[PDB]
Amino acid sequence: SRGLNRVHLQCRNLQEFLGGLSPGVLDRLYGHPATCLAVFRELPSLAKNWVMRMLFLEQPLPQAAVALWVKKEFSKAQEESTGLLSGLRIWHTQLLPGGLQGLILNPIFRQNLRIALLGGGKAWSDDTSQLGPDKHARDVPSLDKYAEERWEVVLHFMVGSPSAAVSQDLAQLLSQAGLMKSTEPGEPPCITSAGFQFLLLDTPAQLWYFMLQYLQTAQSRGMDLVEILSFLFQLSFSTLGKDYSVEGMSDSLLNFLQHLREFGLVFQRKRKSRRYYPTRLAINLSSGVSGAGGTVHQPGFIVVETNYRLYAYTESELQIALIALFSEMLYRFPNMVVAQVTRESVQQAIASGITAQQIIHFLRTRAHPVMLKQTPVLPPTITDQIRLWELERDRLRFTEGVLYNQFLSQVDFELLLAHARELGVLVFENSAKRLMVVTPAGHSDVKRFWKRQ
Amino acid sequence: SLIRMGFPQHTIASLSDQDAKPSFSMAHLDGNTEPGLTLGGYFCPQCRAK
Amino acid sequence: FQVTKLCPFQEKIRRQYLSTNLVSHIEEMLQTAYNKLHTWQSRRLMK
Amino acid sequence: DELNLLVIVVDANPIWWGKQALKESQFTLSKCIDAVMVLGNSHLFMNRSNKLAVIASHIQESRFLYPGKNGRLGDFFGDPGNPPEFNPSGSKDGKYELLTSANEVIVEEIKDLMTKSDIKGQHTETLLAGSLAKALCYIHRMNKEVKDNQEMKSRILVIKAAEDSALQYMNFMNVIFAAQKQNILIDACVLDSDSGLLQQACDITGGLYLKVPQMPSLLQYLLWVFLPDQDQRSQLILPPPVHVDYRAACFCHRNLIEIGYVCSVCLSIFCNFSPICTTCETAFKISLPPVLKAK
Ligand SMILES: [Zn+2]
Repeated sequence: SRGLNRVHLQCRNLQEFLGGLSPGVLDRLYGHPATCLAVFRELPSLAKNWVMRMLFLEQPLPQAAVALWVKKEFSKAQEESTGLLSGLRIWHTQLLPGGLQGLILNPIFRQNLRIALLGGGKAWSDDTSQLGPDKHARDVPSLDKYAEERWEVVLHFMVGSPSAAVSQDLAQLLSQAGLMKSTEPGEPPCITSAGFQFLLLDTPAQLWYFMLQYLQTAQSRGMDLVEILSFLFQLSFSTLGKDYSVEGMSDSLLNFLQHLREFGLVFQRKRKSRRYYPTRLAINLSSGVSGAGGTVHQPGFIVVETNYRLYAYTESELQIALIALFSEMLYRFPNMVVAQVTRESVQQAIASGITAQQIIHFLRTRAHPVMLKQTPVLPPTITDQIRLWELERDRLRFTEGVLYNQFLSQVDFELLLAHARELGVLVFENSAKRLMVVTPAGHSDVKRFWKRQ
Repeated sequence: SLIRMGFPQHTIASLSDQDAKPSFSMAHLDGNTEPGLTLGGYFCPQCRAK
Repeated sequence: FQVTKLCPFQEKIRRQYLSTNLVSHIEEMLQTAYNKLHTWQSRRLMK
Repeated sequence: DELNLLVIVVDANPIWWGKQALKESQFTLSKCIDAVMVLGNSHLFMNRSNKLAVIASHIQESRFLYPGKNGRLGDFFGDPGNPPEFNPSGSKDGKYELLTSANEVIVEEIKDLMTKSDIKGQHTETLLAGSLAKALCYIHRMNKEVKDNQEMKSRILVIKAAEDSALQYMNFMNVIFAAQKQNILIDACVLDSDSGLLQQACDITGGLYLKVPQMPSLLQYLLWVFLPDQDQRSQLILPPPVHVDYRAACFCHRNLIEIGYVCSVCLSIFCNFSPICTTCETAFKISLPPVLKAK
């Protein structure tokens, strides 16, 4: 993985991003709309059952009640939830409030935990975004086309803008997460190695990371306003606000609203005001970790006979610019016979990255054609040929460094090897010829240790 | 024609914990037909054979 | 049975930690078989 | 991704709950609805794609509190898995929108049941055996549709509050074996009345016969022990171990069977002192009563 492991699982990315935030921002995060998200995104039952324990108990409990609640045949699963206890960063171990090592949760989060489960009040039904009492009365299939257009524009920036001329700043945004790579001889950015896998599963889990990308700056942006705004589209459809958000807003709320609309999770009316309605893709974000859909017959079907892998053709306007972005295949006279002489076109794209797991994922999981009709394994004997093409780019290495030669003793060269290894500037060592490669970044420090020993 | 029907009762062979007790269907127990490590069984009301 | 039961009585006196968990398992079913033989020892009626 | 279901059997008895308030009690009939308000919300907090099912137990029938049998929740189901024709309330389930509507149906359905209790027919008690006969027919209808892709892991919750009546206790045992085929779990939550038939549903299927001491301490024994997830119940250990044991004795006889024989060849377990028939119209040879009567 090159930057997508934290996207498949949502409960792991939220705990990692929470550890590197400001203490004043985390205080405002502990609200009533955030209580239904730190538990629903989880999966194990042990990490979810401890939330109800800290709600009824008013006094801190020691660790003796925890080591006994596992009875005798359950402490093995207790160590798995130990690392997760520090991920949410909501508990606190005291000294001895009534026994030994008393565990207590932040009372700021405990107050808002009962509002969204048992107790209530009034401010919860007054603020917008989190509520917004408004029904839907607009053509639903007419708005589904705008949800696909928001994601199609992103595809143009990954290729090089073949026919788009919008002013959306989306090329630099995806470059921070390692998805888009800036072209060195030119100026339109291309795509990285991890960007190919995003155009395969087509899951709305990646759009959740794009919303928290602007918050990573930690300058003048708060999380309490983003968390209360992201809860709008999480309630599927029939969750609006008419014009209640217009009266209660500011300059910071309008900035995050324009960026979320361009992602493909919510649709906004003209003039960037009036009534807003979330898209259809936001339903799959709260359902599971992935999803499928978009076809009813699946006309595509590959070949499992030869080795050039005849890719599928004739589908829609999505697979036309998608295969050319992978490795730029070829086409003949009829209905665009793609991938017919794959021998040199694949090696052109592998020279800029080790894109080996994305081609196999696109060859095996493209529309589920062979695994439903046929029975044996989809790839024949190409699993070894693909690995051979990746090893061809390992025959050389373009890196700089300095070499030290002509020593005197053998036991003296072994001491110098530990100097470059601890600092992290050592690449390759040789005890038979007394040779060591040192990167130029730490060249001014290795020469000092040799003059003293 | 038939007489004498066996009406056993279900027991646990414990009081609070299973490991604190010698469990059920062990070595010294008369139930040497199917030995092992179980949690309970039956017993004859006219013979007390577990 | 009068001489067979006397054998473990003179052997379990050297290990009291083990003889505790060896008298609360076989006594429940052994008393039933001994009760059927204790009645005929003093029974003086053929019906 | 994953859905669950919890069938709560509430023993709404106006006779028992009507006399408990006289003994200076703070958990009466008005507070019994609060148990569903908490358990119904904590079940949806772990997963917003769950379903709620509450069945009452009245002295005349087993009225469905949620969904009701009227023209609102009878023909059209207000389940979260039906986006069409139900989305002003089934859209904001993540707080107090759909959860409040789930409790509102119970309050609306109980209106017709409380007013139809003139008690003019002397006393008939609560037909507790007829409550479980309706829960199996409801979990089987939803399982046939959800059997694809999903699995829907559910349980059965029983809350006992009173004794039985003149009903045949054999009908209460038919729902026990009919539930073992579907590999489901049956629970029991007694309050004051104790019976030996409800405990059998926890030993055959592998449930748990929990005894509730005081009434206000009810939210503790229904959230951790009676958790619909049933994933960590094997190593939970919270209620005290079962000490007493009640099973079944004779059918149409006033004695505790342990070695007795039936009447003849039927199924009415009686006693061993029967040379001929008893309450049937069969016969029996005299080749064994002369042997058993001697000793
Ligand atoms: Zn008969």
